[PDB]
Amino acid sequence: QTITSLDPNCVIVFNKTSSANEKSLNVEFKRLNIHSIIEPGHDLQTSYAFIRIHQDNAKPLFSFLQNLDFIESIIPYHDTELSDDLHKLISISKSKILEAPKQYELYNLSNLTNNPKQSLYFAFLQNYIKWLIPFSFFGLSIRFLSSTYSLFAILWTLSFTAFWLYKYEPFWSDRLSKYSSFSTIEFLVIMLKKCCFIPVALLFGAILLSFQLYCFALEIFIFLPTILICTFTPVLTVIYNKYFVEPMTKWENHSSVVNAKKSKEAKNFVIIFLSSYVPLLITLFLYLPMGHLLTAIIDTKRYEDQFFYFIVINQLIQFSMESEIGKAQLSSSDMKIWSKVKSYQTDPWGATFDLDANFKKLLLQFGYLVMFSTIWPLAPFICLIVNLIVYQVDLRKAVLYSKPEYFPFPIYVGLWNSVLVMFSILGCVITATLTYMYQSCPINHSWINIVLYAVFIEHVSVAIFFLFSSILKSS
Amino acid sequence: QTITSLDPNCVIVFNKTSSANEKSLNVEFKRLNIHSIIEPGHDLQTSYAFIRIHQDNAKPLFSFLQNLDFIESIIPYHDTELSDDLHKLISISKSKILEAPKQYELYNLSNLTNNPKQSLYFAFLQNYIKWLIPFSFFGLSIRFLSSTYSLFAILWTLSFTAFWLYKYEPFWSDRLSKYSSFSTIEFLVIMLKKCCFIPVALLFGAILLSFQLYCFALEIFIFLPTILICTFTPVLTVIYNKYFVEPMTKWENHSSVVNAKKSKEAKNFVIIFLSSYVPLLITLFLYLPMGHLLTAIIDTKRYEDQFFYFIVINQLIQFSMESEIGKAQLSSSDMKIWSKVKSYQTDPWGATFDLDANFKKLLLQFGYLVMFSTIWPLAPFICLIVNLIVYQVDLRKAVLYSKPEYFPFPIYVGLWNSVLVMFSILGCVITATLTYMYQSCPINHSWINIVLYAVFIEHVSVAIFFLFSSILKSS
Repeated sequence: QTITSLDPNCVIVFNKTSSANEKSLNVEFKRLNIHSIIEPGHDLQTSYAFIRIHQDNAKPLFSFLQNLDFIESIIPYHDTELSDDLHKLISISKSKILEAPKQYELYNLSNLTNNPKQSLYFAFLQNYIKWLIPFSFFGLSIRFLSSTYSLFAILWTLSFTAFWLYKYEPFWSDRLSKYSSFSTIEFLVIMLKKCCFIPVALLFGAILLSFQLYCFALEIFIFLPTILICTFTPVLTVIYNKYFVEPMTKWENHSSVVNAKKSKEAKNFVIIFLSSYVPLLITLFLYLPMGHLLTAIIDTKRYEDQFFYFIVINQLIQFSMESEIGKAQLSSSDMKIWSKVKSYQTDPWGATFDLDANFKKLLLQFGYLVMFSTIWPLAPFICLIVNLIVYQVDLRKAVLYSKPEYFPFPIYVGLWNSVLVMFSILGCVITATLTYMYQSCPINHSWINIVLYAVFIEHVSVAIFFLFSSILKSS
Repeated sequence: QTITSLDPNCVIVFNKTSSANEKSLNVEFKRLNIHSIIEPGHDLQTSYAFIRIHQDNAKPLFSFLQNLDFIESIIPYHDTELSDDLHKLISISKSKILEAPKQYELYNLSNLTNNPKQSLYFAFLQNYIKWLIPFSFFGLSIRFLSSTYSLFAILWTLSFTAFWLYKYEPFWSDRLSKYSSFSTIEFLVIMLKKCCFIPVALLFGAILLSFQLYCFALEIFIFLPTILICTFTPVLTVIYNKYFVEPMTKWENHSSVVNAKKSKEAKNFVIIFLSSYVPLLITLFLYLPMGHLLTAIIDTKRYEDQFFYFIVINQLIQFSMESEIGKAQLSSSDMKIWSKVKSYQTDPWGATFDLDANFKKLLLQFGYLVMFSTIWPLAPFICLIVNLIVYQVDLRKAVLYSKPEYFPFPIYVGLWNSVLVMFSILGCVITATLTYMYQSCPINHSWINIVLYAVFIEHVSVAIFFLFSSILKSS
């Protein structure tokens, strides 16, 4: 009997440090009902115990493991049959990627893996690409042919938010929670600590807000520092939130682990939002008026290069996100399976795709699109190209390399939804204000008129969104 | 066998116009399992058919009734035992009404009647009185002793709104929907017309906004016109909503009746909201600044009398809201029961209490209190007295005279919440602006400073309300 001949539909990996305890006895005297194999793992402190599973012996095998409390992780392995279907699906998607992804392809993927988190994110990306085709087409038309553009951006942004929040997401949430199969991730008072993070986030947020400005002037005074400042700042936020964010989560010690991580990404979001949007809004509104304010030689690069520095940081997040064999006499097929399990545990790409992380780059991109479309008409087309190429790469990495986290058969968005609504409103007001100021630019109205206009647009844009939300809720 | 000897736990009143058809044959050959009596009703086209009911014969009798589709209404009558229990509860409540109403009395009433609507409204009123005690105490203290009052008003308003919306309302809704007993009320494209109501509501809204102003000057030019205008304006709004609101409701022809009623009360709320608040804010913001604007002799009555006119209208709504015997040889108790049923069918006080109407009067009082507390410190105490007396009167009228709408045993808020939230936010902003304007009054700052301060207060109040909502939802 070989590893492949067993054809494991389930993988159990348990610590080998308890060799004196020899936990392998526990997994074998309960093995009397279904066959299993054992073979030492990647390192000297782990071992791989592949076992075949079915709906009949669904409950008891996991119930014993839960009480054992020494299994390091559970891997719902794809066998040859499922993997062949996944290969066929990816080969179909690879052909003629120019066409927009279709819902039948989405349905086939959701049925194959029955993974709620994969289906939810992939639904959003296909919807975003589909709705980005018309808006980018208008952006192409306005540039070639040449106030109408501003209103289209306003209506499209609110319509996309309204449709996703209340028309498509509820259907997908019900479909994914209807499966609600065994989740190996979940298996195996907040008023005080959460409030204290806002001031320290503001404290550090203004530090790198000024730090980016100070280092920006360094390049003017001096091409190499361009890379340095766009690599040191992401390091600075990574080192800062490692010594701050996870301490706050630890000392808040919430019972549930699923919502503890969602608080971590909320804290990680406020820093990046303050360090990637507020500088953009400040620079855009203070480029021209500062000249008539008699600053302190005035140059175009204080905003062109500043824009370049901030946008390239987001594409750096995009770029970053994108003996044993001989002893066991493993055949070629077996060695492929063993290396697959090792890649699931150690290789970063073999890890489960972080739903919060992947949604983060799509949401941050959505903010940049809406809140800077009015100044760059060709921006939507650039986003559509990036989204199409990021769809195929994320699809491939999620079905062929990403760690599966839901079993074929049952065994007994959240913050980002509110972020998208906040982004849509903020993008709406910043779009109208730019149209009301830059259309006749260096400011033709005093600051009282701009602020009053912004408030009026903010309230009406809030009103229009509820009107859209009510209409979709009725159906 | 007399009427009282039957002791009806259920009353069926059916149309007597079909005397040739004589539906009484149906109600008597479906009477084969439980005893019943028949006796002619108040008028020549109605008849009263009292019947005893129990959990055993619960479904089929009502199924046959709804099949007949000629019963005019269904009355879940209170027998002698239930009426005695209600009398005892009311007698207990009447003793020492000075004390704040207690939750055990509320629980006893809710268990006695099992009426979700009565329980919900009475819970809201008791909570309002309990939360109104401390604010009125602070008002009395600030009046006797002499910014702190403004901040206390803001915090109290937001805290009460959050607590009622997310701490007590869910529990009461769950408790009332757990009963969800037989509701005789329910027994027996939307954007099209509803959006068109706003412009016509604004069209008339400015008409009586100016009409109240124009008639106000008539009194100055001239005591009787006070009563004349304060009675003509409600008549005008009533006739306008009779000739406008119900046509829109009919031509929207929504399937359900409960949401048709809620939309009707929503339409009636917009007119009264505008005509009862918009003049108040306009006068409160324009009584002093108009003098330095060189109007057209200035007096105090242009604001004092206007305030009296607008306040007295609400108290007019409060004031308004607060042969057969011989032929059948009815006994004294039989005649009492028959007259009770007649008062249920015809007497206005015998009709079901309108949840929307009473909630509307309470919400208008809350809005007035929150939006004009800062200028009249003793307003909360008058509000508390009025709420206590109206609580007593409403409790008596609901438990002794109001038409029951829920059977003892099962047989198989909405808009006002958002209204309360909006009223709380508006009261917060108006109180803060009044505190920022009147503390050094005739205006020490330009309109831009006032508008910016108002916008900032509105945003921070929305933030504080959301914070309170999140804390309350956490538990």
